[PDB]
Amino acid sequence: AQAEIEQELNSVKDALRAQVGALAVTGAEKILGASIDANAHEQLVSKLAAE
Amino acid sequence: AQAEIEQELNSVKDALRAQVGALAVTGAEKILGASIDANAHEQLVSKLAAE
Amino acid sequence: LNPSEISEIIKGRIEKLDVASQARNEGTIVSVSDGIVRIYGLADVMYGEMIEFPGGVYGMALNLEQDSVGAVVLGEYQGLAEGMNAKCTGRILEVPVGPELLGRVVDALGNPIDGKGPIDAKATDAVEKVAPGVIWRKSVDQPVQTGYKSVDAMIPVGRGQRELIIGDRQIGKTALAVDAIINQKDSGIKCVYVAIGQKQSTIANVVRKLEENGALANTIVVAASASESAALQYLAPYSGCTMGEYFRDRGEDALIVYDDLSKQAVAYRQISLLLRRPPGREAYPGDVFYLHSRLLERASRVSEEYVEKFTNGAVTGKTGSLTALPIIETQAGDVSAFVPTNVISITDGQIFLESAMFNSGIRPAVNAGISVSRVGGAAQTKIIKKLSGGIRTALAQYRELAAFAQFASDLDEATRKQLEHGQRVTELMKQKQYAPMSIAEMSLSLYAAERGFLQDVEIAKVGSFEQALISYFQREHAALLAKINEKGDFNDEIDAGIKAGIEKFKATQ
Amino acid sequence: MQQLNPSEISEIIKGRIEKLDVASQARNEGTIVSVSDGIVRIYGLADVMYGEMIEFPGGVYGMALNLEQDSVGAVVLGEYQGLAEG
Amino acid sequence: AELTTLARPYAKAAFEYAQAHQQLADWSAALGVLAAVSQDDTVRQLLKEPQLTSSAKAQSLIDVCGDKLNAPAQNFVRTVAENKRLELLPTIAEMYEQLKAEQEKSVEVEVTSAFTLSKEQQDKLAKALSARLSREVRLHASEDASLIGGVIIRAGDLVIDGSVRGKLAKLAEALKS
Amino acid sequence: SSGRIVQIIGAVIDVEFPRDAVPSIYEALKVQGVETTLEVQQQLGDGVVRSIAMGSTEGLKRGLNVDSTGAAISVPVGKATLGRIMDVLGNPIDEAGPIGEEERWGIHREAPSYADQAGGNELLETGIKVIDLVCPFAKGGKVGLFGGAGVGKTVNMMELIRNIAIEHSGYSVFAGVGERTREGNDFYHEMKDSNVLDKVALVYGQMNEPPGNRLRVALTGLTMAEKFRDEGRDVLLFIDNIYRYTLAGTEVSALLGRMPSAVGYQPTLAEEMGVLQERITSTKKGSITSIQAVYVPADDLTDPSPATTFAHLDATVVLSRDIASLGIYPAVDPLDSTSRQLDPLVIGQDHYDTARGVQYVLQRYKELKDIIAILGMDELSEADKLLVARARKIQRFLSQPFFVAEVFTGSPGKYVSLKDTIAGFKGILNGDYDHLPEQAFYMVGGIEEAVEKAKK
Amino acid sequence: SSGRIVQIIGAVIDVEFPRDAVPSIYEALKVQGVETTLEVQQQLGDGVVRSIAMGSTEGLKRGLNVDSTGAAISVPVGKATLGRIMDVLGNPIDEAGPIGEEERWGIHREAPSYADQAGGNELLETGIKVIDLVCPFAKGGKVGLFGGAGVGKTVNMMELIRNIAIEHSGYSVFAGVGERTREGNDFYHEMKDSNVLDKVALVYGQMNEPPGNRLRVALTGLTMAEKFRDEGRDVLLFIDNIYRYTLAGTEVSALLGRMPSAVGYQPTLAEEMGVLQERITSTKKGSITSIQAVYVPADDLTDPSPATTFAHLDATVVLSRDIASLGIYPAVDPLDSTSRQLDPLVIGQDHYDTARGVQYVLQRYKELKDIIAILGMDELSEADKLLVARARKIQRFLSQPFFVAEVFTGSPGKYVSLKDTIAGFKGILNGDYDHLPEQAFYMVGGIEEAVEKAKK
Ligand SMILES: Nc1ncnc2c1ncn2[C@@H]1O[C@H](COP(=O)(O)OP(=O)(O)OP(=O)(O)O)[C@@H](O)[C@H]1O
Ligand SMILES: Nc1ncnc2c1ncn2[C@@H]1O[C@H](COP(=O)(O)OP(=O)(O)O)[C@@H](O)[C@H]1O
Ligand SMILES: Nc1ncnc2c1ncn2[C@@H]1O[C@H](COP(=O)(O)OP(=O)(O)O)[C@@H](O)[C@H]1O
Ligand SMILES: [Mg+2]
Ligand SMILES: [Mg+2]
Ligand SMILES: [Mg+2]
Repeated sequence: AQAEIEQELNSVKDALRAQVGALAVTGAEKILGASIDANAHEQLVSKLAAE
Repeated sequence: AQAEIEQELNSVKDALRAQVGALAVTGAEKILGASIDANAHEQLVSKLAAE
Repeated sequence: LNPSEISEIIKGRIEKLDVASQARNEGTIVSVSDGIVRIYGLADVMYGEMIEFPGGVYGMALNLEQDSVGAVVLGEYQGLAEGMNAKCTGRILEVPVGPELLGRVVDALGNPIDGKGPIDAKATDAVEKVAPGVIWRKSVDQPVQTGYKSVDAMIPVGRGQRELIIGDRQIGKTALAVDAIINQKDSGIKCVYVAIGQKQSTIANVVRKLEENGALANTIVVAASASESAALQYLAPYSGCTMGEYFRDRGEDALIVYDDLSKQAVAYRQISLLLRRPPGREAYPGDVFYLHSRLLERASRVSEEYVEKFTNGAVTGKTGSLTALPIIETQAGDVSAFVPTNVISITDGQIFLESAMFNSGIRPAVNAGISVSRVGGAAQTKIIKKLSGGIRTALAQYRELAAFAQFASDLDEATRKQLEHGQRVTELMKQKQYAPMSIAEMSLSLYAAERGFLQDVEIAKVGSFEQALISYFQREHAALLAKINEKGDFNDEIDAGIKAGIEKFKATQ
Repeated sequence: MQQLNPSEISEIIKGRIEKLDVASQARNEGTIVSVSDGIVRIYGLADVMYGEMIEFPGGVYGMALNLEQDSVGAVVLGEYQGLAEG
Repeated sequence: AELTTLARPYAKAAFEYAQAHQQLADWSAALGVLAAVSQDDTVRQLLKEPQLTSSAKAQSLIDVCGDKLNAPAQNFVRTVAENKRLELLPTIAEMYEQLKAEQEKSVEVEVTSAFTLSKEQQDKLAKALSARLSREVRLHASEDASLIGGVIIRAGDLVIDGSVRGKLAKLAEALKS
Repeated sequence: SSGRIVQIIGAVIDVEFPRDAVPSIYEALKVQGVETTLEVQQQLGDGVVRSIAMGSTEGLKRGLNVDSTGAAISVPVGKATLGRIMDVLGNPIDEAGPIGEEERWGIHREAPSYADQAGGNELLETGIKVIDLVCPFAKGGKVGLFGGAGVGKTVNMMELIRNIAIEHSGYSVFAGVGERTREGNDFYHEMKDSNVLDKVALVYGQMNEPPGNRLRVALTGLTMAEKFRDEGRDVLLFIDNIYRYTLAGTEVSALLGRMPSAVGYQPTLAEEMGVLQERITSTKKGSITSIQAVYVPADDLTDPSPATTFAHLDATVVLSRDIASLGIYPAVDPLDSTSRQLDPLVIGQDHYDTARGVQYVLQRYKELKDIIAILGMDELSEADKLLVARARKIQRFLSQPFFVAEVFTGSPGKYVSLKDTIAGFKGILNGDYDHLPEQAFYMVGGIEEAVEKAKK
Repeated sequence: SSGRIVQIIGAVIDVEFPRDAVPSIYEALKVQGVETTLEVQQQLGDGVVRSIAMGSTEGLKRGLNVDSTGAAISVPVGKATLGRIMDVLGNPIDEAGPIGEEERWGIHREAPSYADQAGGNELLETGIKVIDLVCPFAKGGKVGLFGGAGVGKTVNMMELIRNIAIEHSGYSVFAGVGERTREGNDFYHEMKDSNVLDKVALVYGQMNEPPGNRLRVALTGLTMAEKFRDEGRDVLLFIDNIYRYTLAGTEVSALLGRMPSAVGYQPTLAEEMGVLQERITSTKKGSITSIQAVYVPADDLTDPSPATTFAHLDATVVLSRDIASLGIYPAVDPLDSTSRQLDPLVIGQDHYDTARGVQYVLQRYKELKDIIAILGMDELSEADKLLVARARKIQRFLSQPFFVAEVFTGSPGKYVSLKDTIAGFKGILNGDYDHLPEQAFYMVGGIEEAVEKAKK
């Protein structure tokens, strides 16, 4: 089981690496209480590269 | 030998969740720190005055 | 290693964020010393209310002085500093409760420390509560078998009774309470073990022994180890009590062990001296009696009317109970100390463990003269009640007789009969650890002694005779043992059945 | 620094704002400041002697035992529960 | 014992005399002068000397203030000095103003925002707070770049937070717990 | 007028009122909104009063408004209190609805004057061998059951209630002070099932209750007994543990700002005890017969609390842990126990000589016990060997199975009379039973049954 | 920023800092004109912090400037510490130059979690008869040596250091907390001459040192042991006297403004002990076997410090002055000493029954001491006489000449295996040696040497 975790971990790691942006924009939109698409996608492509 | 295999498996999901949650909060902070300006206070200070 | 699942789990916390405004009462930290924090400005804080500090650290309000609030930290305090904001939650200290805690190890606040996942409990309850009043209770008349014949015959424990385990260091106090928890795996009684001020490796060894004996799935383990805040060690018995009370209030039976109330008293003395409250009899707080009396009066048996009222008619015709086994440590046998004096005066009985008997090889080490049960025969099944009547006081008189007749010349038949019988019952009361006996096994052992069958047996052979007799009845009389084990019933048919089996055993093996 | 002395009550402090020399005008008379466990603290009685008897309302009597710098500590020669501040 | 515990009898006595004689504004000025003068580096030294009597310390403080202390206020300073409490003058002035503000149904509210808010917004917050509290509100508005957006209101011990920083902290605790 | 809570520390609460409106010592106060009452212990000055809460402090906050009631804690008194269970404030703690009260009395009162004291010496039979022999009780007197933990105080009080309260035709008051809630339930169902409940007023303040409750429940039960006494009635007053009143004062004393005395007790130990014990008395108007159980910390009779209690009682019954540790019950010590009624001019010379005879034999045996244990029985004189055998038999004939102890003993209960008790002990002293074995006197009521047990 | 000394009282110093720059609890500070280090203990308010000096305070004055370092006391860790001597602050005190450290660790840490605990039961042979019989040790477990002044704690520890290093191949860490400076010099040169020094890390804070040093030296040594455990190694951690860590805490407690507890101890006694003791444990990463000497104040085992220490250990070895007075060394008490490994499921039935047999004989001999003192041995029964003769032989066979004690007497040291230990005591219990004289068992290692000694 430890060998399977060591071999499979990178496959889920690359999936969560893609979802961070969706979680960040939906969370910011909730906090702002108004639509954020017009001021968030240009932030995602410039900041997500550092995560 | 079966319960302990599930014990390690769920602990790994939680170790990842602890890092993804920090990144999602950092993402929301960077997004709001650029998306908020004078056009947001007329939709927030005005909202608080009714609360 | 499932993707998307982790995301939706996170989305579930983002979806339910409290985005609305809140009106709160607040203060500022003034000083941080030895787990104690002083605050200015908390005008609406209630006594014992939870205080919220930066970074999810929590405290509890204990001193509401006219110009300041004295709070104790429910975790590590070294991260707090002067000028930090202190907030107010309109909630009293609460912990999770329910059957989801069975087979889990948790901290004094109910957080899992076993790494076996989240506890999906569906109910929280207050840590500090008042016990059910005089009119809501019911008399104790149901047994709690510990599996030890010396305890179950001479110092019986009933469902809703409070029995103190007391002695010095390293003489079997934890072994007696853990074996009593192990014996409940088939009894239908839920168990709670509270560890106060113990080292974490000792707690892990008790949990491994519960698991190896199959008792962990029926037990809740509450841990407040030696490195944890004195506030968590002070609160742990009340948190464990609250988890046990969940079963009592719903028409079910529970058992709780407090491995060291003397360590809870030392943690309470520390907080009280650091809050600058004036000391008493051994630097202990004035209210150290009320610390233990408020805890121990919750362990009780409640009537059918109380359960019917608590469950809004969902449970009917059933009583509920919480039985307690508190442990106390003495220094060189000194019972005159303030804390031991208080607890012996609160419980429904006590079991005294003696170091001289323990060194002499009597390993359950129960002093029958000093130990006593205030419920007595009402806490025993019909068979054990009849076969054990007068054994405790007969052994107490044998110990005196053995010392009085030690150097005198040969005495009368009445004296020889009493002395020879007391020596055999003394050797019979010896038992090994992790080896409990059923009602039928204890009954055969008691019957062979009180009906005179051991009179021909040598003292050095009593253990071998008992082990062989049990093994023989288990192979040739299995249907009789199964009949005695249904409810512990007794009649002329069972009496004659046991007699015929013991006679055939001694005449042929 | 030091805790409040028995004379440090607002009614006494407010009286020194009206007449600075309010006390010593009637050296034979004082006012009860606190009452507890059979002991009465009084402000005044500047000329009481150690062991002298003090007269209270209702025919109750006490004895002066603590002549402190700021107040007199007296013990009641009967029932104290009827006495009160002021 | 806190300084507030020791100053309470004196602040209350000064307030009740000032209220009964209709001198609330005179004592407000007198206690403010004494609080400031007693904190001066030369006066602070003079008040701590072991060779001076209580009456000498009181007279020196009265001669320095002069014109600002009426006969009752001079009598109060001589009373505070006889009981050896001259170190409490700044706390006595602070507690007197709290009794005065509560009597005059007045509240001083501190306000902080990420960036400046208009007079229209301040007057909207002021009417809302005065309607909730049933008191006259004095908004001490200010800015703090630590806030990502919105505003925080501090009406004494009561705090109302509508800022974005507070929401981000709630999310961090929700995910970490 | 009204005051405001200014400070809360444990069970002690400080409340501030207008200076022209300070409440009196022992005055009752009520908190606004929250269901709690406070008792003024002290007037601190500057309009502040120090009080003990008569309920838990967990919900209380500073700044809650408090109303002065103008009087001390006042409880219902008279016929309406019979057959009811009540708390310290006199509220009903049974599901039977409101009390049919017609009058209320304050719990704080002066003791009867020196001119009002009674003088009766009417002997009261208890049916217990040891007590009737060395500790004869009298109607209108005070009895104390002294003992440590686990020696029989509650059990002996229950046997005395059975042998006196049931047969009596007056009113009774039972006060459970710092008692186990299980004992209170068993006793309530016992009085109810025995049809005795209509004659008894029950007041309960158990160990799960705040220090203010345990400090005042004894005054509530006594206030109900005083109403019946002052009506000209003969009354029975039972107190399961009077030590718990002293302890509640020790628990709160330091928070009330009082410096501690010897063994950590409150400085007011002797006055707080005297103010309570002097009210528990028989007067020219009516009588109070009282039985109190007195806990002895760590079995030490020299502890300040037990030591200060002996002077307040007429009959002192002492229970010994060393006798209980030998299976002997009731575990009473004939040498330490005593009564004001043990006088030939009050009872008779035959009774007195039997009692002193038993005591003489047991006192001499106490020095020989240590001799036999080192040098053996054979080295004693012919008179000493015979005396030791009689002492061991007397020590066993003091035992008796009680009706309330059948659950512990297994055997049935025995009531023995004064004449039967005297005759049995004179027989063992004169040598009429020297031939019977030592085990025949253990747990057997009167002397006849001992002759029968020897044959089994 | 920086602060200013405002108050100095012995080893405790108060420093005032700007409100926006107040240092954290346990943060290290440095005085500008002397470079003396201070550790922050608490924040008092108004920008004032209270600290303990990690050196002498003589010559310090009010108004001196103090610098905050932004972190706790940090010490060098890893391979560079082996064969070197360091002080409480991690500075080298062996004149061999700077430490070639790769990293530094802060001395304050939380204990390993409940899920990180190790369940080891592997037996460790010590070669000392009494210890291997009644106090069996285990690899990765904790041992404590309890004893009064001059009874054998250092001699018995130096003998254990000699015997465990035979089978162990890893590293060791030795923390000298408040003991003799001469003994640290003797141990350093002994290992240097024996070439053992390159596998041991040495830390010292002896009796000559101020309270701050003696209070934190234990943490410095443990921080080095935790680095090696966390690297996946099996290491030994030895403490010269753990009681000195608690005592250094008592000297400073009243200066920290804390109210005293029983017999003058700090109110934080059990917490200060648990915070250190819980870090000294084996985990799933690596193991720490630890041995500690425990001073017993005035020979009182009921004293709060020794009493609080027993619960933190797997094996407890109790030394006695009464046993040392008879000539028996090591002066261990079989009836007071115990171990978690003394279980039939861990050591097997043969060892377990031999150990239980020895304890039964010694317990029965202890009960006869007063009778034997007054009347002599001749009055005992034929059974007791035989048991007393075997008890005297067992008591003498427990003695053993040590390889570190050779300087005191002249006799050569002995190493006895577990097999030889069990065989000797089993034979004496069975009666196989009833004919040999009592003095033949004194100071002889294995049982066969008692047979050769009896020939003289
Ligand atoms: N019935 C028994 N038969 C044999 N040995 C026993 C028996 N009961 C306990 N022991 C042993 O004696 C010791 C008792 O240890 P235990 O932890 O239970 O005592 P304790 O009083 O709780 O000690 P401590 O003060 O450290 O907590 C253990 O070695 C245990 O295995
Ligand atoms: N007369 C008696 N006969 C038999 N057992 C008794 C008797 N008195 C006491 N005991 C035993 O001793 C226990 C303690 O008695 P109890 O009255 O509860 O003690 P106390 O009130 O002094 O603490 C009883 O529960 C019972 O087991
Ligand atoms: N095994 C031993 N053999 C002989 N003498 C010993 C032995 N152990 C201790 N002693 C004696 O006792 C003295 C004190 O021992 P030591 O270990 O220094 O005591 P502690 O460290 O307990 O104070 C030794 O110097 C020696 O005289
Ligand atoms: Mg234990
Ligand atoms: Mg009782
Ligand atoms: Mg030494």
